[PDB]
Amino acid sequence: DIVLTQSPAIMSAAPGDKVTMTCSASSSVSYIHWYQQKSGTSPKRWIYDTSKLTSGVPVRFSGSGSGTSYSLTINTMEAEDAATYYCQQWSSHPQTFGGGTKLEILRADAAPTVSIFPPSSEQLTSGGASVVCFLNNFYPKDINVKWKIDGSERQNGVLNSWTDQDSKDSTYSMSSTLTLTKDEYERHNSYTCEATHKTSTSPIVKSFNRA
Amino acid sequence: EVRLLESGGGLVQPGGSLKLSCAASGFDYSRYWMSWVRQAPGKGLKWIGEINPVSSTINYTPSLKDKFIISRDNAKDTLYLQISKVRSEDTALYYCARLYYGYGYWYFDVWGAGTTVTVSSAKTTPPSVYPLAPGSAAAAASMVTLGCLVKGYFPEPVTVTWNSGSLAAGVHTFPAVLQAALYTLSSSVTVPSSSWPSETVTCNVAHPASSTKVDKKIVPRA
Amino acid sequence: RRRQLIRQLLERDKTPLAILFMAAVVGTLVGLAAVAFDKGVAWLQNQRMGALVHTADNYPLLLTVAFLCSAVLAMFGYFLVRKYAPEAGGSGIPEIEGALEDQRPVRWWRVLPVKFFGGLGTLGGGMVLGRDGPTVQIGGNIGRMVLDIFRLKGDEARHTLLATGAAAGLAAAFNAPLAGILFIIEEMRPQFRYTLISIKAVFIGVIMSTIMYRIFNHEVALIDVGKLSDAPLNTLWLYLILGIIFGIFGPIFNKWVLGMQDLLHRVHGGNITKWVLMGGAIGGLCGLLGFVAPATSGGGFNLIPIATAGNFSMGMLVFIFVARVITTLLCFSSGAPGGIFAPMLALGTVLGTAFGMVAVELFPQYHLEAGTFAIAGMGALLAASIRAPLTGIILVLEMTDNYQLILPMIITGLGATLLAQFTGGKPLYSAILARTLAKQEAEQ
Ligand SMILES: [Br-]
Ligand SMILES: [Br-]
Repeated sequence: DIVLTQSPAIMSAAPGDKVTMTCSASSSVSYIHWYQQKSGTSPKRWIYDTSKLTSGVPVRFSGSGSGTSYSLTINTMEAEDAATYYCQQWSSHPQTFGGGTKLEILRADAAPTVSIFPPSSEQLTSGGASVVCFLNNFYPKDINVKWKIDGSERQNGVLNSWTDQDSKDSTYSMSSTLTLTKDEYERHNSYTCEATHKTSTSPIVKSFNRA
Repeated sequence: EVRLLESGGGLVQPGGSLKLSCAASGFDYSRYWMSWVRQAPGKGLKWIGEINPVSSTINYTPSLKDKFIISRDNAKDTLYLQISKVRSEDTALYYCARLYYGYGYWYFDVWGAGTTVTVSSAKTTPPSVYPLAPGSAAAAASMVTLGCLVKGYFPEPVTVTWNSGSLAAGVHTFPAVLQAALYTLSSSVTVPSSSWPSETVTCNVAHPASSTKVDKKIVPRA
Repeated sequence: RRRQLIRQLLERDKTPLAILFMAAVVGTLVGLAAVAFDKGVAWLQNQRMGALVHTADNYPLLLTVAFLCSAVLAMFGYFLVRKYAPEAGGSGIPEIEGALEDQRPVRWWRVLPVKFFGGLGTLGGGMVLGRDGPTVQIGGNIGRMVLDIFRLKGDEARHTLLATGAAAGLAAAFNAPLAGILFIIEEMRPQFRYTLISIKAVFIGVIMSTIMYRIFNHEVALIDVGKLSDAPLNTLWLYLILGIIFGIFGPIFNKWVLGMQDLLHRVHGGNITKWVLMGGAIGGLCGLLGFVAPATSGGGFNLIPIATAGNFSMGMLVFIFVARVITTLLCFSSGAPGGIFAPMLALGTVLGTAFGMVAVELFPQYHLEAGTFAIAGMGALLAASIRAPLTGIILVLEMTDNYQLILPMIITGLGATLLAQFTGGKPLYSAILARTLAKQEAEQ
């Protein structure tokens, strides 16, 4: 069947600004449809028959193209335009969707507000020790985190988790959790957590010592 | 309004079976074709099948014999999808959709919220809920960042709200990460220096898959 | 010719009250005539069913009383036509048209009985023939009858009452008032010169005819096919393809009926006894096929909702089409009293359903229902064989009430009528009036 491959897989762009994604098909295709999915909501039919808006869809949107190549475009982008845009065909059977194109707001850079947390008394009685580090509200999303245990580096039992871009400040957050057994945790004293960004050459260390 | 509401999704053992249901409200459910489209986690939209109002011609994507069974009950205003011999490939968000057309090249008109089908041999497990107060030698700044750790539950998902959702600003719940057939995530709140421990910041976790509602209070340490 | 026209435009539509009132009674009688003719045809078909039950064990005797019951009723209809009224054979629309050209007589004292009772025989035995012919001819003659009885004078009244008769006549055969008026305007009026047929009056006739039919027939529709789906623009080209198929088949079928009239005339030479004996073999075949495979016999109104619903296999639809083309020629080319209109709908429906079936399987991206292609092809043989496409369209429109299909119906019809023209075909009713008007001279 008919493979659709949307082009700028992820992309950003500032508000009030022209955006353009692409659908591209192995065989020939007539009249393509475009749906907008926001994180947590049903897909919405956005644009149908190569070119046709829907009721409510703001007129900054537009579609065009032919044959084996179409495209969606936003003359002046807004904030509410950040979503994934799925193209889909049925000119041929069976119908097919593309991969998606994620549109994220571009903004000013921002540096992480780093927070480190010692295992609670509750988690310790049950026998585990997880040390949580919160790197909060930053841009862009590329970041690196490093753990030091008595100031020596640690690469095991570490697991990280980024958010999707924020609604409000359109920043990022990210959490890194080092999990050990209560025994190994009591063998050391200084747990340190180091974030390497692009906003600086010198990481934001946060640590604590059990004393 | 016009509403498509689907249920049935849950946890299922591999090689088992589930029957998703889609409930229609706001329009004549006949005269419309219906369709199922699923979306594997972090992937594209995938077409299952379609079915015409008189149940007289059902089409399914190139996928096996009795794998899918689309059917509909025009009396009940409800659409059905039965998946048999469930693999891990079938772990996905299943969307119910009503079809239409324009120039005659057809499209997916109005979609519903979705239901989630998890296919693992792992067993339902409740979450342990741990507070993340800042270290006793804290750098008590203009704003303080609290948290709770929701460790080791299955399956997805948990809800995490703070002070019953009144502290809606400045919160991030992080994606759960799956490890050794268990899930773990943490939430971060930020409140002004003056708010805590003056008032009470509480963390409310709900994991319904195991009948867990718990509030955990964040008290300062030492 | 300015000042003439200035006065003519001023004197426009003022039909004489006398003609308006006489069209009113003409419609009422044609109404009662067609109602009674309808109840009659049904009653013999019922008796014929109840006879096959009193003999439902001895399967050969079953096939015999099925043959002989329709043979007897058939012959009775042939005889009643040869003996007392030869121009009431076949459809009879050719004669009422001739009568409008003033080239054939309206012998009403003879035809009313010959057609009415003759048709009851051929229709009631379950021969493949329509109520159209009978009610159309019967209705026109009923108009002459009141013309003569009330001795109204002029070409207006003679052509009008003759027209308003045959319109109210076709109306009451299909609970189809608009189709009736359109039948006169597009097909039956004198086609090569102006006419004084007052349309406002043909209208009063069709109203009264239709009210009589509603008094005896309401709550039940001739064809209930439900509301089908719509037609996407990108599908229209498939309906034009269907029309082109009808356009080449249309005249091919016209040719067969003419030659089949010849080949059957060789059978009896003109001899009233060979002929009546032949119709008993035809009618007996039909009352027999009507037991052992009903879709190949009967008027055809019965299998229309079944074919539209996609309830036949593709094989069955091919079988039926051949067989019904066969038994349609055998019945109509023999000259037995009764129309061809109704059975051409079934041939059309059956063809479209077969086409819609193949159209469904080639184009799932189109989301076809075979039923829409039946509804388009239903009025299609009417277009490619009798070349009154506007009448077939409003006819099928009135009977199936799927107005959302108006474009593929119009489009398949224009397709059938154009390819029938361009492949050298002739309007069937006009090519019958010819060889009739030409033998009614070749004897000299
Ligand atoms: Br004739
Ligand atoms: Br009939």
